[PDB]
Amino acid sequence: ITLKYNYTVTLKDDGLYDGVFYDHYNDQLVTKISYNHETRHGNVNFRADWFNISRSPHTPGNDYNFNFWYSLMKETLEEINKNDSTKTTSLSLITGCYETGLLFGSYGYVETANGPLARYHTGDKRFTKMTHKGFPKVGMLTVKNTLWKDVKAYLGGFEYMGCSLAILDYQKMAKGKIPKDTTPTVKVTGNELEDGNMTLECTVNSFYPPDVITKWIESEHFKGEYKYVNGRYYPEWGRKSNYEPGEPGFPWNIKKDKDANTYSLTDLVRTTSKMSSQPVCVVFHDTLEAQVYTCSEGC
Amino acid sequence: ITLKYNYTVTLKDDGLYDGVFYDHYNDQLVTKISYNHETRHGNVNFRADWFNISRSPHTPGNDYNFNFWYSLMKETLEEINKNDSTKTTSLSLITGCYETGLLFGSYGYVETANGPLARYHTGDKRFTKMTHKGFPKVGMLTVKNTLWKDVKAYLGGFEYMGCSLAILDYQKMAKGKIPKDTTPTVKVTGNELEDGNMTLECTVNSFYPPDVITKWIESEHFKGEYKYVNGRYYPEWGRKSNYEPGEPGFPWNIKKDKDANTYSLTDLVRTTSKMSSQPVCVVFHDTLEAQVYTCSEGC
Amino acid sequence: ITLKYNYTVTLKDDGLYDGVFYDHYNDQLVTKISYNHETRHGNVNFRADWFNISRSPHTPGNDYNFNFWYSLMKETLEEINKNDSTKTTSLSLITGCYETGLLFGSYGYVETANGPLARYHTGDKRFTKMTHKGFPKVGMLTVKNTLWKDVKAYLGGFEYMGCSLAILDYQKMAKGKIPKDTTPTVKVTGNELEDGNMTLECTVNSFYPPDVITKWIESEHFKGEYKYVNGRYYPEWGRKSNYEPGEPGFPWNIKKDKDANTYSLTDLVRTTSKMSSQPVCVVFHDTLEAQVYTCSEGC
Amino acid sequence: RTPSDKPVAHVVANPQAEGQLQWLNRRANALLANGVELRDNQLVVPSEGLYLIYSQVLFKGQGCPSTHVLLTHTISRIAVSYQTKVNLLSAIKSPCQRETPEGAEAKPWYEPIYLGGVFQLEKGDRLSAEINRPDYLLFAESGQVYFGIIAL
Amino acid sequence: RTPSDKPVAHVVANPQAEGQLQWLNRRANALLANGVELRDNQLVVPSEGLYLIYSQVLFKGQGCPSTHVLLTHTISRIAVSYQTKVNLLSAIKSPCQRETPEGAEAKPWYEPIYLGGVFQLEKGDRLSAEINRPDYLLFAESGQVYFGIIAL
Amino acid sequence: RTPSDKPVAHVVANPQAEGQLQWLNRRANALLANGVELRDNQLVVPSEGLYLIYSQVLFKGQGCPSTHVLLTHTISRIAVSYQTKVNLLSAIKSPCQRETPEGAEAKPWYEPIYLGGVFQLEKGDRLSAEINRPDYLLFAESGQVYFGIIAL
Ligand SMILES: *[C@@H]1O[C@H](CO)[C@@H](O)[C@H](O)[C@H]1NC(C)=O
Ligand SMILES: *[C@@H]1O[C@H](CO)[C@@H](O)[C@H](O)[C@H]1NC(C)=O
Ligand SMILES: *[C@@H]1O[C@H](CO)[C@@H](O)[C@H](O)[C@H]1NC(C)=O
Ligand SMILES: *[C@@H]1O[C@H](CO)[C@@H](O)[C@H](O)[C@H]1NC(C)=O
Ligand SMILES: *[C@@H]1O[C@H](CO)[C@@H](O)[C@H](O)[C@H]1NC(C)=O
Ligand SMILES: *[C@@H]1O[C@H](CO)[C@@H](O)[C@H](O)[C@H]1NC(C)=O
Ligand SMILES: *[C@@H]1O[C@H](CO)[C@@H](O)[C@H](O)[C@H]1NC(C)=O
Ligand SMILES: *[C@@H]1O[C@H](CO)[C@@H](O)[C@H](O)[C@H]1NC(C)=O
Ligand SMILES: *[C@@H]1O[C@H](CO)[C@@H](O)[C@H](O)[C@H]1NC(C)=O
Repeated sequence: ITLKYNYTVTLKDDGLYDGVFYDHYNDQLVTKISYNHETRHGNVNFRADWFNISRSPHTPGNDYNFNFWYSLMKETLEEINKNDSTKTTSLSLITGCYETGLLFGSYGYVETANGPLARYHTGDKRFTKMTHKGFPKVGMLTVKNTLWKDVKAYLGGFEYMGCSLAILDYQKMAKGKIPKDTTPTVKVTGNELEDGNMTLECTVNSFYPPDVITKWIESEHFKGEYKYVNGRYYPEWGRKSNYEPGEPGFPWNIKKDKDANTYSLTDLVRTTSKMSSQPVCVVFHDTLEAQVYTCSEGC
Repeated sequence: ITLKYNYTVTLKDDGLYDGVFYDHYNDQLVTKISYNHETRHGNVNFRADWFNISRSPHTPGNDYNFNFWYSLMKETLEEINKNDSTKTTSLSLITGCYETGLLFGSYGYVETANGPLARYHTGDKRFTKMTHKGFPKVGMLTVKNTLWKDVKAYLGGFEYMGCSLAILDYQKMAKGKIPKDTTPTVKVTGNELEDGNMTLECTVNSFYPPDVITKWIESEHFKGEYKYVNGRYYPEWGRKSNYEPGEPGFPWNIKKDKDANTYSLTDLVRTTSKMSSQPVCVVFHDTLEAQVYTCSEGC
Repeated sequence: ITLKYNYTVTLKDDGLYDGVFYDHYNDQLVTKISYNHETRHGNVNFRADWFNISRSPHTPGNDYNFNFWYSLMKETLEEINKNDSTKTTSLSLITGCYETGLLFGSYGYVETANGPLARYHTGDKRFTKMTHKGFPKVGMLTVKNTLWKDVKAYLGGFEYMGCSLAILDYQKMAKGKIPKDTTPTVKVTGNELEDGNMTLECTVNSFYPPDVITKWIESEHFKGEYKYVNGRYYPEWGRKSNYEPGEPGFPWNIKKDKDANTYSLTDLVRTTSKMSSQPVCVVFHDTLEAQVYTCSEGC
Repeated sequence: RTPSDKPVAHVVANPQAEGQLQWLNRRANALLANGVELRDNQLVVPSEGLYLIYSQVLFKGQGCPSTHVLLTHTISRIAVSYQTKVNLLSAIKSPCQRETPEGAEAKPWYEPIYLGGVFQLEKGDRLSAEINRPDYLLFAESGQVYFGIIAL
Repeated sequence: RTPSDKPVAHVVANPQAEGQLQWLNRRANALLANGVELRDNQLVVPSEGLYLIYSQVLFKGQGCPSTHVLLTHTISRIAVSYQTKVNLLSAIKSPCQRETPEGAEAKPWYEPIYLGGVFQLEKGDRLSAEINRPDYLLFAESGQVYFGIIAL
Repeated sequence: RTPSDKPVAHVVANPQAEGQLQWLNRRANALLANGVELRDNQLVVPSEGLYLIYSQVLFKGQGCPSTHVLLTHTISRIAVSYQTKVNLLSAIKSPCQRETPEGAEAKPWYEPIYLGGVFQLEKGDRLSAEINRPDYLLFAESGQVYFGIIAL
């Protein structure tokens, strides 16, 4: 399952700054809020019929602190645009959590129309660069800001525990009103992209909760038994991206397959000779907490 | 609340050695016992109507082991009088405990008509000098004594835990039959005794349970919030006395105010320049577990 | 109480290898199994009427894994006989446990017609020499063996905990159907074997559960009170034998006394001058968890 | 004597505060040392770490009330990084199964509840041990109502 | 932040698995660290040592069944050197004393059970926290059903 | 294998001693090591320190007695510096709410009680885990009745 909050202010054409907020449970829209220019505050434009916000104590109040964020983000966007080498169309606050099979975590980062900017770390209680480029310490991004204390509380708190608690209330109220869980079909293929030696392709077919995570682990680590043991440690051949798996910004080749509620995924891996066991594909999804899949050459 | 036991043998005029024992709960006499010269053992002369000794399992038996103490103290007094440089009129065994607001503790020491002699330490299981002068290792004061084992048990035991348990039984039976709790009025004044720079005076007005303790702490230690946190550590500007606060022998300027059951206190402090924050007065009493009070110059 | 399992394969006269198994609770035969040469598997020849094997979940299944052991022991005996300097008539697997008074433990060792061979240690999960001579690493005695995993499981498991749990089920079903507990009479005598200075003799008279253990401890260690404190440490003047007390192979001078169900014991000790307190005899038996007995010279 | 150096606390219920559940550490065999504070009736952790948290309450009632009565005991954590009571341990118990005194007799009833577990705590966290029916709190004996934590 | 370095685990019951008792560690204030694994619904110890093991289940039932119902909670150890469930801690509780709803009413009942003790464990041991009537499992609230261990 | 070095003990009830509650350490998963002694049916602490003390008893009764029956479980400390039983932990439970078998039937009842907390102890202190109705002691299963302590 997944819970994602998206706050976005845009410079739009010429003039005002627009603001929108989206609350998504899995791929289901739960709430939409936009900044009303006439009134000067947000308005709920959409609310899923199955979500009784009163039964979700951990969903932020004041319409998700929209006015607070819109305003502070507007401020941040203005400052960001002063150094003409940063000027951007819009700014987004991406925060939420997930329970993908055995895996689970939360996130909170700020991205720009130009790409990821800064990630908020619950431990250090501050933002950290997501790119070598760094990020401008302005607006909601610096401790210098007078409202920093609110940022820590609203963003940090939600990411620290609020979200993980809330996601469970959504699940309860969603039980019957959304696509049913659907177990995928997995197959790992050992093709070969010509120039390089070998290539492994893990493909997961039509699974419902759209969140899926994949881990490539050298088979030696399974000491003969191909089961992923929960608390056990495993070295894992990390992927290269500015995003960390779990954050909606992570590049997963997922497409909603043909007329249906289900989704499909294809994950490729460069079997460079650096290794020494040939990875096996470990798939994390709601159905099948965590299964291991093998074979190359083409299985 | 307070529980105090006082055993005293005196050489009286010329002759015999008199013996008395007093049991005081707060300022309420609970039991009086005196040595009967005709019979050669103690007799209960007084017993508070509200105290059913059968409901106080932790109050020492055998009329508070009176015969034992009278005899052993008589022996100790005789030995003490042999070295003519110690000769004293009487000897007293002061033991008891207290629950003054947040503070709590127990004591057991021996004093002479000439002043404090030795204090019994639960840890070391032996007596320790209360004055530079030292104390004669005779009678009930040395491990050499054949009855030492009984001293350890009767005095050490009571001080180690017996008293703290008993005091609670007294409280139960006293509930309705004694002066009601009365909260004091506090004011700290910053007078100045001429020769010295500054002087602070903490005055607590008309409080019932007569036990009150005061702590002077530099304001810096309260980091802006003037509340005394229970388990927190605080350096405290100790007072100078042979007695430790809590022992009835500690000098507190308390007087039972005008025709009433209540009491009043006045504590002064030499604001020498040694410090660096100007102390604040912390008052420990049954009413208001522990409150902080400030201001000087005269408030 | 005692639970002993004895597996034995013998070369008999000329030809085949015979196999027998005995299950003894105290001195009571519970089960007898022997290898049927016609059928080629074991047969239960005897079963105590009071033992319902279904009520003893921890008694090994498959008739105590008899076929397994018979076969593996037969293999081991054959290998042992190849080095003509080891050639033996038979091989035995002795395993079981005990609850003799306060003492308790388990054992599992392999002995030969020539004497103790190897002892199995639950900790190291391997066999260890019981004699300076060492033992041939063949058959069921080496990790090299293809069935080692079964040895660890059947023998190691039983010794690790299986037995201690099972013995309690036997006790329940035996309660009324075997000799009642009988407390012994003890007397320690201080005779003297002429050449040596002094000799101590602890004699325990007619006790029922036949298991009895004796410990000789210098009296100094009892600091005046002659009671053996359960969890307390005591240096103990060990005896010299290839067997450890508790193993049925330990030399105890026990004889079933005259027409009765009870037994008697006589333990002697060389009071060499090495000591410095003269040992006292501590007797461990079901009746009297652990009692101390003194005096020499002849008491 | 070094209690140990480990932050620890074992507070007990104040019998002199009828009708409510107030914790104190100024008694016989109670504890409040090495940093943990008792503030606003809650224990406050002094450092990051794994903690064993536990509590026991003893409910007592004379005869039976009306309809149905529920007794709840629960230990909450209000984290420094998320100021909100979140339950760590909780239990419920139904004393009077609606029996309700027929009209003659009605003996007293006792119902204890124990709670305990290990948790990752932040320096500054506040722990609460609360009940819903303090009017049934039996703190007459001594070691019947307690709340404590020890840093493992 | 170092949870501590000590193998530890505090797993809680999955509410999304009606009818059964499945343990998870992917929640709010739960733990599964420093080596202990959650395999086949059992905690697996990573090293020799003394461990504090504990568990709590909360049973709930609407009105009363027939004859008599028994609730059991028990923690078993299946040792590496003796692959067989052997009970370490166990308790029994009788909710409906045969009362059985006369025919009008029948309120709900709650019955909690706590288990805990210290044990010597081998690297590889498997610990189980099971119940006999998972159909009465009340895991609606939160800290009502848990199972954990901490290496002391 | 080093149990750990920490004084510890987990004793269990002897089933072969009907009518009474006698603790033993000579069983399956029990402990009595590193100094603590089991003397006169009490655990004796070998050193100054903070200790986790705990115990569980399981009461069982066939049908119901007369008037009212009270079950109490309590752990006492008799300190070296104050030789007298003082209660550290205690609980009470009322099984038969006077129901008393009408005259036909009367099923059995089970009632468990857990006790546990952390305490400062002196070398030489004696700890007792006692009950008032040993005639209702159900020590038939195994891990149903235990008493232990571990030095933290
Ligand atoms: C947030 O919403 C904006 C506009 O609705 C969209 O363009 C953007 O991709 C979203 N961000 C994420 C990562 O969901
Ligand atoms: C959610 O909506 C329902 C109506 O369907 C209402 O009765 C309820 O009070 C709301 N929230 C809750 C459960 O408190
Ligand atoms: C922001 O603009 C300043 C000029 O004021 C420039 O020096 C700086 O490098 C810009 N930010 C970065 C590091 O790209
Ligand atoms: C003890 O009692 C004696 C005699 O009544 C008295 O003179 C002495 O001051 C008392 N000491 C204390 C501290 O109560
Ligand atoms: C205290 O006095 C009462 C009479 O008021 C007596 O019955 C009782 O035995 C004594 N102590 C108690 C309450 O046992
Ligand atoms: C006690 O008397 C002796 C004389 O025998 C004297 O030397 C001693 O100093 C006296 N006590 C003290 C130390 O004041
Ligand atoms: C085991 O059984 C054999 C054969 O019956 C017997 O001779 C031997 O003494 C027994 N060994 C032990 C230790 O009981
Ligand atoms: C043991 O034998 C009894 C009768 O002797 C039989 O009824 C029982 O089922 C067997 N074991 C048990 C108690 O299951
Ligand atoms: C086993 O036989 C070998 C020669 O075959 C001999 O050297 C050895 O000493 C024998 N076993 C032992 C070590 O006693």
